[PDB]
Amino acid sequence: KAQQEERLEGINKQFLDDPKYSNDEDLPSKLEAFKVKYMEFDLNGNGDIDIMSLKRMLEKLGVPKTHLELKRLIREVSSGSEETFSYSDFLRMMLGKRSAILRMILMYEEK
Ligand SMILES: [Ca+2]
Repeated sequence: KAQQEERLEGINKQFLDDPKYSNDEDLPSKLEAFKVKYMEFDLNGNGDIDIMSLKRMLEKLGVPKTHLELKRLIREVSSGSEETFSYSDFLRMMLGKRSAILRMILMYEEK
């Protein structure tokens, strides 16, 4: 919805002021594209990907992980609980070295 998107945009703006990313000339464009994609996931009423949803996706992609294993994984990359993969967690994971820009083709789907 519109509110869900403004929230993510709010987080993007948050990231557009964070120094650890000011050095990326594509950050603005990346954030818009990651926002769109994130909007496609099965999110909870709080706008996050809960661990159960994450487990389902990883199993469907052929890379199964146990509940505990994902908690342990999420805990190390998240700023929130080990039971949620938030949009910001999503961003921190995806962003970084401009060479990581190539990873974005994983989202590409021909129309
Ligand atoms: Ca979390």
